[PDB]
Amino acid sequence: IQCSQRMLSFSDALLSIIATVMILPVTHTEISPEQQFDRSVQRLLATRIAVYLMTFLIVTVAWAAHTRLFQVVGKTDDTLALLNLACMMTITFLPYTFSLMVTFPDVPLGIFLFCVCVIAIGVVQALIVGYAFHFPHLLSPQIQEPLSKERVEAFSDGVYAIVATLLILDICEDNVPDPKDVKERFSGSLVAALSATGPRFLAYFGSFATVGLLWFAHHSLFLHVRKATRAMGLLNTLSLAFVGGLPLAYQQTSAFARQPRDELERVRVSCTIIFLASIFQLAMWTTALLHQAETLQPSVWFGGREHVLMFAKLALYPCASLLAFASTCLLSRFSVGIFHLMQIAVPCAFLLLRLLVGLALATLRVL
Amino acid sequence: IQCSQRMLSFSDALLSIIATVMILPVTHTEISPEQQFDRSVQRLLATRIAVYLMTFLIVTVAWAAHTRLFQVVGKTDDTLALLNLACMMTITFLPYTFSLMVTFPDVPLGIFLFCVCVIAIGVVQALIVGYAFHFPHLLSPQIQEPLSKERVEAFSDGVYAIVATLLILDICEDNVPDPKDVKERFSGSLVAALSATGPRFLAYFGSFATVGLLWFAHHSLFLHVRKATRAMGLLNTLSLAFVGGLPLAYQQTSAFARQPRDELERVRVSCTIIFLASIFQLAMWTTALLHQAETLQPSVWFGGREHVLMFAKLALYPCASLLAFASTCLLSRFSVGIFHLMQIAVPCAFLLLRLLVGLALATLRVL
Ligand SMILES: [K+]
Ligand SMILES: [K+]
Ligand SMILES: [K+]
Ligand SMILES: [K+]
Ligand SMILES: [K+]
Ligand SMILES: [K+]
Ligand SMILES: [K+]
Ligand SMILES: [K+]
Repeated sequence: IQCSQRMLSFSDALLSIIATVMILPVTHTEISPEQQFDRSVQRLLATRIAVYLMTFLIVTVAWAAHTRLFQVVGKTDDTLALLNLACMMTITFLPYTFSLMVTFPDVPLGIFLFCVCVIAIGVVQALIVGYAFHFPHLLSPQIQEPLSKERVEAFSDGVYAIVATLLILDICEDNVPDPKDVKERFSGSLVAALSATGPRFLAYFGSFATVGLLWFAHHSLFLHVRKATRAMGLLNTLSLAFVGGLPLAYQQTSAFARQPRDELERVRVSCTIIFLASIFQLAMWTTALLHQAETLQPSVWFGGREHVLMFAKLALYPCASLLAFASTCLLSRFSVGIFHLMQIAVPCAFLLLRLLVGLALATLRVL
Repeated sequence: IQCSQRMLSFSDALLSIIATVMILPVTHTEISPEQQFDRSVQRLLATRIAVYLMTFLIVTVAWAAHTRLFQVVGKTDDTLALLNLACMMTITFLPYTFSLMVTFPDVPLGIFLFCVCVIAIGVVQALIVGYAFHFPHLLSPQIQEPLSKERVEAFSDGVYAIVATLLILDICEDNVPDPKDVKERFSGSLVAALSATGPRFLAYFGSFATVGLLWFAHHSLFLHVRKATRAMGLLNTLSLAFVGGLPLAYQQTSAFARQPRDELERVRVSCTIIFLASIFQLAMWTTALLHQAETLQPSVWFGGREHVLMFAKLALYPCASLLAFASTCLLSRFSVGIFHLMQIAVPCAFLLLRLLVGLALATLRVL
């Protein structure tokens, strides 16, 4: 009989990979230069987005069920590890089957495959439960609503890492100049061929910075969380789902724009995605504040030392996104520059957040 | 001031993603149907393999340094988390710069970029050290050879998950039938279009099973490890590097073969990769046995309860690979069938390993 922590961490990593499988088609969608094709291209992209959102949810539900199952099976053994591997393997087919079901609505085989995968997941989990109850010493002591904060943190960390490294993975695969290309299409200059790839690196820069800072806020919040809840888990799931869309937004804000309005609308979309990703972290914090006695450490309670700093940390990005979005409507001519200035400023504000909070508190105290 | 466990887990996940970036070009290499191109294609593939092996090592070294740095910085704070994010960002560019250096040997800019990335990593880590020494309370208590088993386990888990899900990621991106294709090239049968994708799913099946069982052996070993060492870390790095090549081997053993000798040689390669991945886990165990008093729990000491079972668990796959490799030379006509029978048997042996070990021990006792 063994401790289950490493096995559950491995399962969380696998589930995080599977939950994000359908983002690659979205980011690998090519921004066509011909605007006349837009109507078609958009129709594809939106669909690819919708599927991504559904899959991430469905897998999340499975993950949640897993998190509950092994709250009832505390200690693991060899048989349970092998069975959990089987369960992970079954879960890995959910995205493909759902994608096939949506791609072939009128073919009854797609729904059959998806339902059979769901049934197989259920069967393996029931086998795990039966095995653990046949050997009672593998059950949790209380067996012989809250979600395990451990699993939430691990799953979120995996999702954040994948989303932060998506664009660098794509660059490392696709954008190493061909030695022959550097000759004819760049007159032998590796400098020029690399410079012709600047926009993609700027996109990776922006995406990694934003995802890392959102992870930083999430990490700061869950460092103070005594107990996670189902509502908090749902809000975290929504936040991660919208975090997945940040690399796309940053790709679109570095591409070439024939018309300024395209730049403006891409900025709008980017700010909207950032706001959606961050407002649900803030909602997580606010919902936890409803039951701070049970969910939060005293430090972040109302009147605590770290309450205001935590609120500022979790409300920074939403406020910045809202300000940029409002500028796009009221200060259009400067909106793109404001967006870039925000991309530079927000990391600096996170760096100097404590001093800024103290300064604001003192200023309001004297005022 | 904060506990550093979640930040280090996040860093391990990022580093595991970066260490495996250069495997995607290897697995995305297309098995050409024209044998006359082989000489060229092989030359590419081997090169893509070599780079993958170098990058995985270089990143590993960085990871190792990281693991040491935060053995000296025990507790973290906001500034250190942001600095660690900067360090991760710097590390993410090592694969691209090394690939560019190897792709353009005669251009001095590639070596310059790679060296500058290394220098930037060093600079950020020195900044972390200086900050932690300016605030002594962030240092480890012993500051105010062994590698952290925590980091080794997390890094290995991430690598294993990525390698296990590579092929399903590729399938989910590429191999959902086009609705138009199902019409003309398959006469409207979704069943037939899915069946024409069977080999890839068999490859994923095989790869996931093998990677999961290797992870199972690694997990069983490190459940009994009191202290990890530098030599053990090097052997684990080698094992993970050769684990990365299993999806390729399983792709090659499901592709079409005009000549039986191609099948035989692909089987040889697959068995060799499995043997290389597993023999280093066994070497890890054997090296730990040199200092069991310091590195291992009593259960797995010589004469302990779990010594023989652990040895069998870590020597199963190497023995099976060796047997299949020998069959390919002595029982060529049956070698492919023996390979498939082994792919079925090894999971069953892991499932019934305890009973088989007991049976063998009793049989030798009576004999
Ligand atoms: K973890
Ligand atoms: K992960
Ligand atoms: K990926
Ligand atoms: K971990
Ligand atoms: K991982
Ligand atoms: K991962
Ligand atoms: K990954
Ligand atoms: K990947």
